[PDB]
Amino acid sequence: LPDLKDAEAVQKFFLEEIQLGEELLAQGEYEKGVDHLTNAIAVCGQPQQLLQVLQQTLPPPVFQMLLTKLPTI
Amino acid sequence: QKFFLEEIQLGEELLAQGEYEKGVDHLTNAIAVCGQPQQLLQVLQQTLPPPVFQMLLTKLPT
Amino acid sequence: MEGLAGYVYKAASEGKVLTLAALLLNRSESDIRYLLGYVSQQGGQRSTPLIIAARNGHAKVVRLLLEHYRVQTQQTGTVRFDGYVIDGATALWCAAGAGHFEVVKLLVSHGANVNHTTVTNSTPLRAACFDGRLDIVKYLVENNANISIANKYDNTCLMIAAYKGHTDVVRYLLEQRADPNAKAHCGATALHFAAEAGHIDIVKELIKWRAAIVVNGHGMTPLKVAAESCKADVVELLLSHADCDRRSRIEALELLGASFANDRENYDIIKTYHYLYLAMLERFQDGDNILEKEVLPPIHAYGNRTECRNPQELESIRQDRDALHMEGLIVRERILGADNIDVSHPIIYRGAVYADNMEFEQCIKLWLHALHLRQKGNRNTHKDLLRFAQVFSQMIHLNETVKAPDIECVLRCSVLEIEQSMNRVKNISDADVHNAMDNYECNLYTFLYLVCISTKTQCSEEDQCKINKQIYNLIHLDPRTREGFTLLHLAVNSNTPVDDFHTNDVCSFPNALVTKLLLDCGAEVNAVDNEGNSALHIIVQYNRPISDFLTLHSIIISLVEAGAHTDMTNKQNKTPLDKSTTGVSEILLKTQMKMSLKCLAARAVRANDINYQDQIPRTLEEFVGFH
Amino acid sequence: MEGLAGYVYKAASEGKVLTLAALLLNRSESDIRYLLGYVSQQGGQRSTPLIIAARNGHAKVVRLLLEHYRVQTQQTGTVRFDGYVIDGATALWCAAGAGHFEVVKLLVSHGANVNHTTVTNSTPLRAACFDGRLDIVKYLVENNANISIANKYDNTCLMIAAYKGHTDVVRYLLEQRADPNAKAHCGATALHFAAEAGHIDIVKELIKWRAAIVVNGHGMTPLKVAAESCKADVVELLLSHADCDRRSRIEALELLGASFANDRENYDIIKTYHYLYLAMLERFQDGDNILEKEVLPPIHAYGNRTECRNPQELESIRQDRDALHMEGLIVRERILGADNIDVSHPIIYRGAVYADNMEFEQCIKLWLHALHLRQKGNRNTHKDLLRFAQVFSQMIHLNETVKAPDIECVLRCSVLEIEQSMNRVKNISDADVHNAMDNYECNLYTFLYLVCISTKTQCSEEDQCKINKQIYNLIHLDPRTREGFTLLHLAVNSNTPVDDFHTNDVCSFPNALVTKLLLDCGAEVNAVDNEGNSALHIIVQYNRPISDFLTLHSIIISLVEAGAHTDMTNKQNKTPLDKSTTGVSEILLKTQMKMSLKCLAARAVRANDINYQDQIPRTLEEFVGFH
Repeated sequence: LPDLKDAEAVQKFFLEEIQLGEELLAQGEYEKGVDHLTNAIAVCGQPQQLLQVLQQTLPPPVFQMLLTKLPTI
Repeated sequence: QKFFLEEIQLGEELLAQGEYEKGVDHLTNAIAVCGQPQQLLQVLQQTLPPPVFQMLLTKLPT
Repeated sequence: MEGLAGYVYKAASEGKVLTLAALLLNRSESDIRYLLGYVSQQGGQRSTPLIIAARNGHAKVVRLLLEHYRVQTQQTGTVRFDGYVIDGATALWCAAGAGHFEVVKLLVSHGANVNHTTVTNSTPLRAACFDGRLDIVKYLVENNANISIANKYDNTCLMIAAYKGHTDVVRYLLEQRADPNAKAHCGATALHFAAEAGHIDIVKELIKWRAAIVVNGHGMTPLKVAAESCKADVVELLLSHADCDRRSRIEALELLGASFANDRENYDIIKTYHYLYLAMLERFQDGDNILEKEVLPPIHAYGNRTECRNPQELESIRQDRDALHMEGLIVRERILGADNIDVSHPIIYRGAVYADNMEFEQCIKLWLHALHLRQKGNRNTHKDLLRFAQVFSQMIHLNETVKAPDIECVLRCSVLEIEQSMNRVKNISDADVHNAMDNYECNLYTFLYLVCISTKTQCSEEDQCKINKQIYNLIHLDPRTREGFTLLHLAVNSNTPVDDFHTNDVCSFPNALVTKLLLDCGAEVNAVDNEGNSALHIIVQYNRPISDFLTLHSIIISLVEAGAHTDMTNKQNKTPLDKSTTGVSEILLKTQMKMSLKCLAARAVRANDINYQDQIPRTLEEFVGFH
Repeated sequence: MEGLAGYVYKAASEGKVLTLAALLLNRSESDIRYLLGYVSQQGGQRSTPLIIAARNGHAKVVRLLLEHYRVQTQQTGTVRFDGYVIDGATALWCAAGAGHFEVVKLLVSHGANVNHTTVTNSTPLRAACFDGRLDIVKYLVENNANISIANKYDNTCLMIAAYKGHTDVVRYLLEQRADPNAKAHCGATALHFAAEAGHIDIVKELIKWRAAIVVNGHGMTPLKVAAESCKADVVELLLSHADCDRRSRIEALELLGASFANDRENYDIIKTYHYLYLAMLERFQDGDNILEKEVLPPIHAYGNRTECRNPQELESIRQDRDALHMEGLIVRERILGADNIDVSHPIIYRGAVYADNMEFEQCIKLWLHALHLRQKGNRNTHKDLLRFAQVFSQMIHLNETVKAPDIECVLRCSVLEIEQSMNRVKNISDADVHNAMDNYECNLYTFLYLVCISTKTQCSEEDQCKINKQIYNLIHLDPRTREGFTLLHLAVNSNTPVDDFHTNDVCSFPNALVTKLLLDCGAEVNAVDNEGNSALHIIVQYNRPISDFLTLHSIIISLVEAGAHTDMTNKQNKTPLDKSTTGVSEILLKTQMKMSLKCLAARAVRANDINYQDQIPRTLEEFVGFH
């Protein structure tokens, strides 16, 4: 957890976490992938467009379990 | 002919589609075509429940 | 109007009953009941519409038809069931076959016979036990029925309940005073068939109602049948009966270890060594008065090893998995006997396993022994003979020589199997007359493939005479196909089927080598089929003459040199010179067609409408009969 | 931002759509256009992110590029399926080449161009036909795909599909009312390409749909090409369609037998004899009015065997293998003609067999005839010339003489083909200029190998004089290498490559006799290369001096006795003595140096810069530039 780094982890650690999440959901162990997705969403700080974009790059059951695993209100 | 047959077939089909009242009214035109009311009414009672048939029974003489 | 009955069933299969009401609205009651007596030949069944609608289970059709016009439910039809067709069937029997409590409970209330026998004499309780619905069986016993209903093989409803796992059906049947020891035609018993499937709850349910083990048609115990297949859990449960001696528990558990060694469902080598070790441990724990297994020669097909004499022997070969497969088969063959049905099947499976590993030498040895054991039992060996043709074709396609003594052995089997099939054809009236004909055709195709394999492979002087001797024996028997083709006709016709496996790659028809080998072996070249086409007739018509002209030229050269008459017309008076697909066949036949004044004289006899009848000797009558 | 663009391209190419979206957080649209224009020579080839998104096969990536974002599908690309690096390759063309049904479906559905044109003006439909997907072609054609557009060679999509075995694609594309009479400027009539790999079903499909047999520009019927390609079944089908024309089928069978006679793929010599027997029998079938093969001269390469006029001759040569090969070659010459490419290739192969059985006397004549045909047709003969160098090297190695007329004729043809290669080099601007230059290099190497062969024989007087005449003609041509070397430079070099075959036995450059004949034949001895070195400067850069002491003596004394200024002083300010790199070479040069006054004066005034522009004679200016 970078815990609000200024600029480095906002771009680097976010990319690392999002790509680990991508290969985790690709291999079938998508719960850790969703955890990495949430971490990268928090780290980047502008998840607005991704809120739609990452919404349309996954099967609907992944969307359902993600919205259950997204208590970011 | 088949138009009398179609209202019978689609009338009970619409019951399976959920339109029970519309299925009754769709099949009602077939009953008016038939000229044997005494034989036909008793047959309709066994196909579908008589409480549903009683609603269909009112549509023929009215 | 049987077409109306079929459309009634089609509207019954979708459950539309007001459509059937409208059709019956304007029709005589007696006339429409005759119309709904039976459907036409639709879907392999001319059955009653009410029977087949109840078989489809659409109960609303059954209610509306029966309540309006109370037709007899015993109006049977030619009902299909379990792939096959069983006529003489009633409506509630087919309903109990699919399983529909509301159909039968109203049809019995309407009125029927609870014990209407089919052509197999299958009562509705038999179909209810076959499906396993306890509520249906509850309703049949509510109106009472018979439990000793004989099938085509005198089968008990417990046996069918032993095929599946309907323990509630089993316990309710025996609760109604049903004897589980009701022997079938083949010595079958409910203990045997429960051991066949493997429901340990069923077997303990049988002994709870005091079931006793008994031999079968093969003479084996239900414990052996459990060991005949691979269902371990049933064995210890029956060993828990403690009625049988320790000598029986040795061979039974050894066969359990033997069966697990070579089977498709289970290949557990790890438990295989355990069961053999446990059998060995109990064998050698006696000390004084120690018993041991008998001696059996090491059949060369079964490797060259004996079973066991010391505990250290199988303790040492526990890692040798291929040896344990051999050790599994040897003890299985020794104890089960050479006459068992399932003594042969794992050997074919083990041979099949070696086929995938390209160990063809061991595959041939095991399959041949499995072929010989099946042959002694007088079984239908058309399938494994095709396997030999399949595995031989793979050897030729992969450029590996075939040991021609093995070709001689499989041909000697193939020759002898034809003799058995010929006797079966002339003995079977209508039981499997079509199946025997299909067996006869496929075996004749199988013999040709093996002949083609022999031509492709290398053969020495002793090998070639042995192979030709077998062909000599078969061609003297004169096999005759369903359409009447001889062996020579079959090897020439390009329409002769070739198996979809690797036999397509090697043996293709027509084949010059097969045609040449058949003729000089001593085949008759003047053979005429049932249609009238000669051996020359089939070759002259040929789809791809330029494509494989070497085969076409060699066959034509070989056929005419054998002595076929080039004017030997068929039943349609068409010459071998005629019926030519391409002018190539005309040229090849003509360039070898030696002209005789006798055959031109014969041609003038039929062309001039000369009264050959009752004016010429019979020997020349047949000569005219050729033309 | 090359790093960010590389990251985006890697994400698109590897299908990393999630990291692509990660790279798509609130980026500037100008940088998005920069990503769009990131052609950036990845893989040494033209490609945009959308092009590689169609290439790899990730539908989600394509969806993120243009379903939600902005990117154009029309970019300069690269396909390289068969070396076809074609500019202007769009996303649709590559996607149809890769057979991605989902990607192509999305690309068409959103509204991209479906009839895109490239440098080779090939639609995505033709690439789909090259891959052979029924669904892609279906979806393209129903979405307004024009089938009339063909390659730069006017290669119709039907022709490309029929070249492969895509029978479904072919049958659908003709079901889209495409005509098979689309004659390319190459000469193909959409069925020759079907009769290349024996696609029998495609040929049948074209025959069914009005094939309309058309002779190509080479003068060969489709049936003739089918016979030449050694595929019998397509010969059958083409023979069984439209016009039989008995002469045509007779010459077709002759051609088929001839092609089977001398082809490496099919060498069924008995099938050759049988097809030729069919042709002869058809020639002598009708009796009267039989058409006769025309008389051809007995070409000495095939021997004096004047064809096969009568079937008695064919029966006589039935078992004569070499006579059958010669008859096959003669039939190839008569039927296939002596102008097209397809007559050349079999001939060498037959000589190749004579090259392996050490029967060189027929091999040399047969191969020389093949070379003469190739040179008459102005084809590419460098491979055959290298073959002749190899076979002469093997002949000399195995203590066998080489006839002077053969080496003289191959030298003549080598000189003529070197003239043609120089013309191609100086005429072909950019399409195949590098290939022509490499051909020039290989031809120069081969000519020097042949000169070495000519020196290393027991040559005659007048034919060796003819050899010298031809070599003098080639020297008067003044050939130059890519490295600017002359033939003298290569002859004295050790870095001149030697062919990996038996040429290493005799091609041991630098050779004394090769250089001897080269300079005594008359040549520019001071031909300084573009790198600045001379022949003496080449020989002083020689790292194996002692092993060839006599030859090195010979070449130095020859160069000194004929020109070859021993004080060349190349443009790198290095006198040839200072580049000796060996005591032997510098000692020999010093003993072979001569007292030259206005050459040591030239050395004095070279480093000490004295003006020479028109102060000395301009011929002396050329001497100074030589220094």
